[PDB]
Amino acid sequence: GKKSKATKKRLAKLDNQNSRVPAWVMLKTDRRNHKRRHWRRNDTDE
Amino acid sequence: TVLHVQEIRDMTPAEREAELDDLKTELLNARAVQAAGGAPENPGRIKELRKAIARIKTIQGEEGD
Amino acid sequence: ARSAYSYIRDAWENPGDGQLAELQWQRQQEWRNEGAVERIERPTRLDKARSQGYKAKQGVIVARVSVRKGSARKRRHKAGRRSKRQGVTRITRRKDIQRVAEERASRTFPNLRVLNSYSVGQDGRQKWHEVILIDPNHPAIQNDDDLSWICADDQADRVFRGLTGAGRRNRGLSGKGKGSEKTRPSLRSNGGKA
Amino acid sequence: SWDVIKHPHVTEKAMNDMDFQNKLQFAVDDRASKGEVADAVEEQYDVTVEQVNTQNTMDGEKKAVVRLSEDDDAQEVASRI
Amino acid sequence: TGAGTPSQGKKNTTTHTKCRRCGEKSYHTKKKVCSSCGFGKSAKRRDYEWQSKAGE
RNA sequence: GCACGGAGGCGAAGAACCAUGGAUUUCCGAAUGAGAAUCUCUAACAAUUGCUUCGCGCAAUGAGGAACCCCGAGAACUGAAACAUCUCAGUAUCGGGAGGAACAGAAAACGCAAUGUGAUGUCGUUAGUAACCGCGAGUGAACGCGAUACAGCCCAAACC
RNA sequence: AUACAGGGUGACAACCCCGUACUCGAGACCAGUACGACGUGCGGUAGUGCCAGAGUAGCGGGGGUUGGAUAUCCCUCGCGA
RNA sequence: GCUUUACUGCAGGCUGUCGCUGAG
Ligand SMILES: [Cl-]
Ligand SMILES: [Cl-]
Ligand SMILES: [K+]
Ligand SMILES: [Mg+2]
Ligand SMILES: [Mg+2]
Ligand SMILES: [Mg+2]
Ligand SMILES: [Mg+2]
Ligand SMILES: [Mg+2]
Ligand SMILES: [Mg+2]
Ligand SMILES: [Mg+2]
Ligand SMILES: [Mg+2]
Ligand SMILES: [Mg+2]
Ligand SMILES: [Mg+2]
Ligand code: NA
Ligand code: NA
Ligand code: NA
Ligand code: NA
Ligand code: NA
Ligand code: NA
Ligand code: NA
Ligand code: NA
Ligand code: NA
Ligand code: NA
Ligand code: NA
Ligand code: NA
Ligand code: NA
Ligand SMILES: [Sr+2]
Ligand SMILES: [Sr+2]
Ligand SMILES: [Sr+2]
Ligand SMILES: [Sr+2]
Ligand SMILES: [Sr+2]
Ligand SMILES: [Sr+2]
Ligand SMILES: [Sr+2]
Ligand SMILES: [Sr+2]
Ligand SMILES: [Sr+2]
Ligand SMILES: [Sr+2]
Repeated sequence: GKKSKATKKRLAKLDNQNSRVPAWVMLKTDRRNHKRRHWRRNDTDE
Repeated sequence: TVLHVQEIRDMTPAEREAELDDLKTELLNARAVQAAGGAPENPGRIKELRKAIARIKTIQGEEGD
Repeated sequence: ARSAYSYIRDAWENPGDGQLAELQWQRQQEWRNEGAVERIERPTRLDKARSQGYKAKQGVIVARVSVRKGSARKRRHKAGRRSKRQGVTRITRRKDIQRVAEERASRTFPNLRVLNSYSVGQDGRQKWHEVILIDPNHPAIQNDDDLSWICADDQADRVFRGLTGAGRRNRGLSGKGKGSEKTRPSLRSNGGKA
Repeated sequence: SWDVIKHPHVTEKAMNDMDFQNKLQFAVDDRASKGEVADAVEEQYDVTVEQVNTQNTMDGEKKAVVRLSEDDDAQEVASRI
Repeated sequence: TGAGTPSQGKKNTTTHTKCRRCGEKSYHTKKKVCSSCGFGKSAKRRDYEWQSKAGE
């Protein structure tokens, strides 16, 4: 396909969100990115 | 911190602007050092610079420049 | 003595007789060539307009509107219906043509509010009414003792809520006693049976 | 009011462009044009910009590759920040 | 050719996309109409009383 | 900040925090210069109106809101032990529109017929009464009375 | 104790802490209302057929609706003081 | 769901009449 500038911005955001909960958040909260996505298993919008 | 609201108001319009550029630059260089993963940081300032700039910008509008 | 107005009035009691007859015959030819809503400089029935609230002032507008004559333009049922709800030809709508005309006029002039309206005839295929609309935002009107009431917020889009003289009559609110058990204070509050 | 230069983009590939081709790389505002990037850079480090190439990255930002004139030395500029 | 699995392979057309007005992936890029908020069809927001139980 | 980390910083130049007021407030969005899946292209109240200095100069409209409210459009399942009038029901749902509440409202009324009442909502009652109805199943008021709250006015015309 | 409502605090707490009774303060709503004041000027007699809202009141054809039955309300076509 | 000279209706078509609609 061909992505527009906006599409690309949205895709990029999705990539960023798709990361781990920083280790320090674990300690601070004394003990999961519920939105972890996989390119294959999942399907983004648009 | 180091820069207070009183001080800011005591500057002339030309000084606040000169101070504004001086601040923006320090910030830019901080972000540059942060980009290079440099550790000579002092996270507090990077935070303080942003506020100072908002303060000068807030004063500039209050005084009419 | 009789006012000049009484003469316009008396002429319109028999629009099919005298000079008025010839005028209408002439006019309608031009009206049939005009659009659905034509703003006009002066009322055709001055006595009636002044009687209904019209004034020769800034903020007062008059518009003639034509509507197709006849019953409802209803679409026949595509799904199951008991004989009773299959009719299509003799069913008429619940709003009279004068009311349909007031609403079209008010849609054309979104910023104006309908004050009243009256009939100016019809031919075999359409009816014409003139509608008086007021500019609630013009100071000449905000300062008028006889019309400033129409500037209040709750008078906004008054015609679409039946607050017109034609609206109130069509809603069966004329009588104050017998026969108005289901019309007052509103058709809706009475379960829609009036 | 949004500024043009966000920060120096420093990576192995950036260093090469700096040592071998007198080019500096920056993360810039995606609304900035090549010309606005050249001007902004010249007025922040006092140098002459010869060419600017751009790319809207998969990080949602715009990356610019600024080549300086032979009179300026990328390495020295980058080294003063 | 079956209507099931074999016919699912021909599906590579894009129709519904992220909507500019409401944010849902319901903007039909062919009709240029959002099936969720009505964008492209009406200035008012798409809404219906049947989207909830009658007495609620 | 949630959030019980690490590092660092701010606070007696009285921070945090709270109240009130102000500043900033990207893009799409009624979305309004033209276009577009949130971006782009070359000065913009687009569109419909009113006034008009006839120039977008001054203004209005548009869209939102849990339900409530007003004006329009208006089913069927169902009940009648079938079913067509009737019923479900002016209900569900649809179109339009206002407000903080709406609507109604100062009698061409009532008609306990009177030597009587005296704008209008609403509440209790009148009453499942009168009235309707394959006179089947079912549908179903009003005047009055007791309360709540009370408030009456402005035009058109005559004469100027 | 005019405070024995409720909560917190390492277990059953009026007296450990927040509160609670009493008293006091502010904002919002009531309401730009009520009162008050400014102006305006109510009313009565005699005469005068000067004025007082038309497709209306009303009637008929066809529909819908209503408890409205001859006696509901409305739409529509025609006639019409 | 389908059929028809089943029951009852509804569109639609034909036809008369009134309005549009006037003068000799
Ligand atoms: Cl209106
Ligand atoms: Cl009585
Ligand atoms: K039925
Ligand atoms: Mg990665
Ligand atoms: Mg007067
Ligand atoms: Mg490129
Ligand atoms: Mg736009
Ligand atoms: Mg049955
Ligand atoms: Mg009510
Ligand atoms: Mg039976
Ligand atoms: Mg009923
Ligand atoms: Mg009665
Ligand atoms: Mg019925
Ligand atoms: Na995928
Ligand atoms: Na209007
Ligand atoms: Na960044
Ligand atoms: Na804000
Ligand atoms: Na505007
Ligand atoms: Na203009
Ligand atoms: Na049954
Ligand atoms: Na059956
Ligand atoms: Na029946
Ligand atoms: Na009594
Ligand atoms: Na009825
Ligand atoms: Na009739
Ligand atoms: Na079947
Ligand atoms: Sr797959
Ligand atoms: Sr409106
Ligand atoms: Sr990356
Ligand atoms: Sr085949
Ligand atoms: Sr196959
Ligand atoms: Sr395909
Ligand atoms: Sr459209
Ligand atoms: Sr809706
Ligand atoms: Sr009273
Ligand atoms: Sr009168």
